[PDB]
Amino acid sequence: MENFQKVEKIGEGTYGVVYKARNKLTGEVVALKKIRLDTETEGVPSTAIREISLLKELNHPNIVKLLDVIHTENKLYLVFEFLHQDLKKFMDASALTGIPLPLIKSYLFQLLQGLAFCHSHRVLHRDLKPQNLLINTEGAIKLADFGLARAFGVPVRTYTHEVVTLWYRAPEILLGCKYYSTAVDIWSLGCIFAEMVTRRALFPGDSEIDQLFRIFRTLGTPDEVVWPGVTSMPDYKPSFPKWARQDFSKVVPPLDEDGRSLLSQMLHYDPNKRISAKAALAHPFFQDVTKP
Amino acid sequence: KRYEKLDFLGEGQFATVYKARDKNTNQIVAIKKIKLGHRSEAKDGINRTALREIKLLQELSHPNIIGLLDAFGHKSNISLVFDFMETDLEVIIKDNSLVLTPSHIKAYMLMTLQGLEYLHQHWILHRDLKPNNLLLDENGVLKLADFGLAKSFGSPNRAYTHQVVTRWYRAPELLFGARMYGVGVDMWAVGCILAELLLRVPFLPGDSDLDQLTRIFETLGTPTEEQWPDMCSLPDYVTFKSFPGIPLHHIFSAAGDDLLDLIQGLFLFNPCARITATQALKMKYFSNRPGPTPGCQLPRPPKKLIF
Amino acid sequence: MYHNSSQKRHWTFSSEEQLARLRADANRKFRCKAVANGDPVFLEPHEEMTLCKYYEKRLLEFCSVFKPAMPRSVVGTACMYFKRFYLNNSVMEYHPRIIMLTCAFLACKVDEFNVSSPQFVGNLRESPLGQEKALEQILEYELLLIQQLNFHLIVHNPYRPFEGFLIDLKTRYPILENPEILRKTADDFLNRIALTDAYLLYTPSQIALTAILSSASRAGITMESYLSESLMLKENRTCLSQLLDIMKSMRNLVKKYEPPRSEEVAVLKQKLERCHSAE
Amino acid sequence: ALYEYQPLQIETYGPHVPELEMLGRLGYLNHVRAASPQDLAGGYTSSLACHRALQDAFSGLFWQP
Amino acid sequence: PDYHEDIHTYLREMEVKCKPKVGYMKKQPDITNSMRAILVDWLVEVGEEYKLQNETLHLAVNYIDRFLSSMSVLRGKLQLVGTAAMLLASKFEEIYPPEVAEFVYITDDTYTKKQVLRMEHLVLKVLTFDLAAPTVNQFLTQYFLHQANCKVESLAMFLGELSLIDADPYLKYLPSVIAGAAFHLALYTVTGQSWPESLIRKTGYTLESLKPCLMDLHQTYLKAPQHAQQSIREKYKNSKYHGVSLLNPPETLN
Ligand SMILES: Nc1ncnc2c1ncn2[C@@H]1O[C@H](COP(=O)(O)OP(=O)(O)NP(=O)(O)O)[C@@H](O)[C@H]1O
Ligand SMILES: Nc1ncnc2c1ncn2[C@@H]1O[C@H](COP(=O)(O)OP(=O)(O)NP(=O)(O)O)[C@@H](O)[C@H]1O
Ligand SMILES: [Mg+2]
Ligand SMILES: [Mg+2]
Repeated sequence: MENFQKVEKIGEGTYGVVYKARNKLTGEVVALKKIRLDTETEGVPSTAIREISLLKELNHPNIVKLLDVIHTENKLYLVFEFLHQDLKKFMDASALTGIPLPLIKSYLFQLLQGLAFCHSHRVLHRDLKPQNLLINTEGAIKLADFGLARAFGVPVRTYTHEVVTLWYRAPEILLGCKYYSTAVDIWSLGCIFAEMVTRRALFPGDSEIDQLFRIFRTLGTPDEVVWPGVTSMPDYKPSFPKWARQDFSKVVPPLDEDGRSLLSQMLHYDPNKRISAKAALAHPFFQDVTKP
Repeated sequence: KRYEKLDFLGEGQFATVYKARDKNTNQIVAIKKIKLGHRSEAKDGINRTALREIKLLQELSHPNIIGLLDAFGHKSNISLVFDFMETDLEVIIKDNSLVLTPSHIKAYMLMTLQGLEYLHQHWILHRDLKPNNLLLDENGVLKLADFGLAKSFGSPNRAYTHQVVTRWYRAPELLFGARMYGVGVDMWAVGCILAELLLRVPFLPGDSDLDQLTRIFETLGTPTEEQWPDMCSLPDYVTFKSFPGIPLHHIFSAAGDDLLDLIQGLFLFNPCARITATQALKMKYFSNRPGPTPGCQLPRPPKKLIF
Repeated sequence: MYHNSSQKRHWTFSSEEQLARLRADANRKFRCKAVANGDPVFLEPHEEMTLCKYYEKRLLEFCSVFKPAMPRSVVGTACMYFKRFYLNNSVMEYHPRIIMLTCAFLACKVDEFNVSSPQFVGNLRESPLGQEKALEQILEYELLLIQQLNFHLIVHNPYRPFEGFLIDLKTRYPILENPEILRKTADDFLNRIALTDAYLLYTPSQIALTAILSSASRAGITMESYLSESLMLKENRTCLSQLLDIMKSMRNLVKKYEPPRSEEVAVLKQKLERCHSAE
Repeated sequence: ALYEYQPLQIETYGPHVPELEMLGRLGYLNHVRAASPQDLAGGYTSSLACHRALQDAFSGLFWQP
Repeated sequence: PDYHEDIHTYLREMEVKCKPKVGYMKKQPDITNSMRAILVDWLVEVGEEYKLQNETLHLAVNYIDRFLSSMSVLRGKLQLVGTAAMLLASKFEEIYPPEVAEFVYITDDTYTKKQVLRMEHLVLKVLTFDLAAPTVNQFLTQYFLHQANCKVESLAMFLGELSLIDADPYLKYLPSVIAGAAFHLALYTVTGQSWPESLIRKTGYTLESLKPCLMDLHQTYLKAPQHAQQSIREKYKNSKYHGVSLLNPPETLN
């Protein structure tokens, strides 16, 4: 643990502090997440335990590399590959001009490949947001922040406090469903795709009810025909306003027919009918993808 | 040579709270070190919640409001010095060892209401009132804390970010998405805290905003247009089933008549008609016998395998 | 509220002599520091005051065409921050341009005018590389600026007192048929007040009432009855005398204000640029 | 020891401001913008804005540093 | 799910890499199989007390078995190993794990909280953060999609949990083989059918391959009432699990 020289402090989150550091013996720039195991009345945090355990098995080009884990008496160091900036900063800086369509398609293809690897390894990310997607200078994008990640070898129950940010939240979670599924990650990825296309959030709601109402306004109020079983959801109220679905041409203008069809498959109300990650990887939208 | 870190108090998303000594009078203080957050906010400057807390607490001075002793900051990281608070109301509520006699509840309610009246006279809404935000000291003085959500009200056309309290103590007007509100949002949370003190459990523990509204209407009745003149105009209003509601004295069997009247006033569905802190302090409940407990007398908080 | 504010307790001074003493003290402290480090390059306090006035005007122009439109409270807060900072500091230590940018940034953050950093720096009339450099400088100087204000961020402006006085006039003063025609001129007078050091010498309510009465006097309307009867000052003539004395002092302060001269500003800017590279 | 309510006594250094509930009876509300039904639903009345404006106008008016 | 096959394949890949060392039991100088069974029964009791999922219990048993395959643990610290592994499994699997105070209170304060913390750290270091291990519960869940009888599923869970108590016959079988055997035994016991052909083509396990573990599981089911550890039977007697522990096991299995 003397092998790294601290260059600066990248940022500090809920439980750990991330430093940008240099590998003294090799010269590789890395990120050191320091989590003080002292001051902990429960042990290694469950979020850290799940993150490290799931990230050790996820060796993918489009998932952040966990190079090394250092376990010390009262602290724990995680060595990650270093990426210069994330997608959120990239679109914040690419505002007023727009990320190009080929770059959008390449980024979405890489995200779907990483998510397909995650789901084929029974890993549910559950925290897909632009601030959690890290890009590099050579044009790669990698999923990161596996703090909410869960293994779904057995069904994963929904918990109110641990949940993705409201803008990328699936309506099944917003109506009080009991179990997670691979559809919520697809919903978040579709919202991110629409955000990249339109340079703004698809559903920038402020509350749970407001988020649900924006979803209903953009996609139409759900009846049992589109989502069988919706009327028996725990928080479904019969008097919900009956908005009508607006055509996707004004939802995502710059996207073409293939992109709009793919996006509408990622935004199905029924989690069962929502397109899966690898089935999305086999969409005509990605017939011409070249990492730029 | 100003503060000697001697303990770790707690950890949170916004900041890390630890314990220190002033090295001048050797006073015991709680230092809140503000985190950098995500790297995407590294170009935003000092944390807005920290600035809000500093600016609001530098203009207030009441016994029942947490005092900001110092706001020294390293240019990399800013730290806020508060008085050290021994515990809070949530620990006392959840602690089964101690008993909450009516005088204890009356004293806690009185300290909360006096702090809130001072806060509301300066046109500031706390907006994050909950039992763990009502801290206690060794002398048993309740202080409102966690002013990160607090903001100044009164001036029209000042609708801002949608920061709201946890749903258990959220007023129904906020749950319906109200942008413009007054002291009623703190008054409903005060009524919820009183209900928690009387029951030792959360009064309306919904798991979602819709379920929170469902529980509120099931317990206190779905309000009509007589008791809430413009209910349907709120941006996030939805229609609910006409629940008759439980009579108050059934929920609170040990409560007296004056306490029942105070609870009814705090839980009025009309935010304009809901009783203010000044109105609540003039109520008969606080002037009835017995008197509030003095702050000094308030309570302070399987098998082995043979191998 | 103002009556128990940090602005009243720490940032309202009895006379302009105290302000001049503080600014000369800051200049002397900087000169002592620089000479202890290792003569015609140092600027006298009056030259520092001229440069401060010019850069406050520049800050006002920057805030005037800001996108999105700044509320007037934010602009007032930024100007008050600039005045308070350069009361106890020297322009030869911190460049007034970056300090005014930092004041605008802090005023935006404090007054809940939610704008992101790229937005604020895009309001600059500079290249994107220069925008990034200025952003880094602002971020560096933000906490120092918060230091020099003693962490007293709430600033009370005369605009809300002006509105309240207009309401009270419309309600309890039927003699004045319509106080609305008093608005524009009073607003102009307020801007003139903002140019002087009255914000550090008087309360916001006194400033707003002074603007209102000056606007009325300009229009040939007098409200001695408003002060004597509506404000109930007929029972206490001493307080009324102090109030008119304060208003006349404010009017004299406005009358004696001298805007900077363009060529003098150019020479002082050249001197400041030279001095900011000799430390 | 029983509790007896005592109002807060904070000096404003200015003219007395009328009580909030009496603002309509004194004609102050005729010169302020009326609260919308959406505003009234949340508990926001024009009386609050008028009272705040009056208190700001009268705060510190008689004070000298 | 179109990824479902992949998941099963992936499970079959990691159950090999997460298997405990067979024959590790005789290299332990102090602890024997009977007290391991007692420890597993106590873990079942704890799961009942705190209403934990069966996946937590299976994961804790796997962690214990992997830990004991590389470290020698005295008979006094075996229960501490069980408590730390149960805490780790709760952290990995539960929505919110109980605080360590409840994990030390259940042991009537045999070990302090610091001992639990340190042994949890040691278990994590030995396991090298490899905690996502396939269990009999996961393979049984994967198999249950090819049926649906509630009683059959409950009794399959009961037999799979019985497989955890005994380490002598069952440690040589992978979780997939044990899950297949238990599913067949439940199908025989309740509905009288056999190992479905869809499962043979899915997993590649025929009847002859499952036969050894199948006969071991049949004997375990037959001797369940006489077995010294009875907490699983009491667990499954409740109406929640449809009362299949008190059922009559088949006397013959063809
Ligand atoms: N004035 C104080 N004195 C002592 N301890 C304090 C004080 N203020 C806060 N704390 C402690 O700091 C810890 C951090 O909790 P808090 O400040 O609520 O962070 P949080 O978890 O982000 N807030 P919330 O999400 O609203 O519960 C608490 O658990 C308290 O024990
Ligand atoms: N491999 C990495 N390369 C570069 N930056 C990284 C890497 N890992 C983490 N970071 C940065 O570290 C910061 C904090 O990391 P983390 O501890 O995951 O916080 P978070 O999960 O983003 N915040 P929260 O969810 O609010 O607790 C982030 O803002 C990332 O930008
Ligand atoms: Mg995270
Ligand atoms: Mg708190």
